[PDB]
Amino acid sequence: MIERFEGETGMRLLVEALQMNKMVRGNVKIAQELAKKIVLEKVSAGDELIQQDTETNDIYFIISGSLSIIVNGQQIAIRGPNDHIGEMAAIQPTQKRSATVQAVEQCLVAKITEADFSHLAKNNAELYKSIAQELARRLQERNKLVTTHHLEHHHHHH
Amino acid sequence: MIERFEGETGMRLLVEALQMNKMVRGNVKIAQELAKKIVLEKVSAGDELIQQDTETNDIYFIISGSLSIIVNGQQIAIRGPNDHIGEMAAIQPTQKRSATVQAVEQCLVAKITEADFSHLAKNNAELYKSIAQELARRLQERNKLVTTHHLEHHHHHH
Ligand SMILES: O=c1ccn([C@@H]2O[C@@H]3COP(=O)(O)O[C@H]3[C@H]2O)c(=O)[nH]1
Repeated sequence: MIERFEGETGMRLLVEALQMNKMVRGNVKIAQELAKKIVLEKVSAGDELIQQDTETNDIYFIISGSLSIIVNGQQIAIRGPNDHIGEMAAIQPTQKRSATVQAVEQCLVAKITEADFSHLAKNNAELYKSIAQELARRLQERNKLVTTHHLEHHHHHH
Repeated sequence: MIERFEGETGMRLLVEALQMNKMVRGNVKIAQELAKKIVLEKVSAGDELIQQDTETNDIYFIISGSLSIIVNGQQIAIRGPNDHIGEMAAIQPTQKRSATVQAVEQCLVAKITEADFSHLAKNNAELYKSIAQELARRLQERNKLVTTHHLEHHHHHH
């Protein structure tokens, strides 16, 4: 789908794409500035765009496809069109990637570096706000009960 | 407690407890302005500062004491001094309280209205960034609980 979004002719639909992103929420100003600063990447199915406990700090705006969020071997969510990933490392200068993010399928993403993002968010506070809202949602979702497994051990030494 | 932080005499100790807040991160200008627009309240052991599915939207900076965070009858966290509460209902303005907040002992909290907080934060990007950062930290701790395998061992030796 890249070719639709590439170049000056692609900009009309690149800006609208980024307007639909949950972190942008329709703001043309942020979308236009974001459009100037992102780089388009395709992601192969099964690719780990982000790996847990690595020290990348890029943010990805998901235009197309979907990705597994995996912590310590277990999937805890999936993220699809108009979602974002990598914001947690981008707003915390000393935190490693909290999760592996793996393409369930072929995806198209807009990548922005921490340096370009922090410079934009500096004077577009509402990006920090909209990130907070997303993190609030992830926090408020399906707490359920963490199971304790009970084991009885009969130990024999040789 | 409240005596220490009230009036001109108290302002030095009030600003100091405020600039120590997880949301203020040592910034003096923000602490000084916060102080100008908070009301100190004593919260008593047992008193529900905030009730789940209620529609208050004040933010509280915890200066002294600690409080239970409760979702549908059962606790999920404790917030101590330098924490805050009610920050989500000043980030999602159309949303009821997500949790009850019951004081575990006598507390001194600083209450600011949504109106005053929003006005302050609007020209002070860092408050929204600070909120995002603490929500990211809390989601990290949750990723860890949810994906940690919890095991209860009973060992018999022969
Ligand atoms: O409950 C959730 C839902 C989504 N995520 C994402 O995993 C990403 C991993 O890298 P990061 O730490 O820079 O950013 C993270 C988030 O975007 C998560 O960690 N937990």
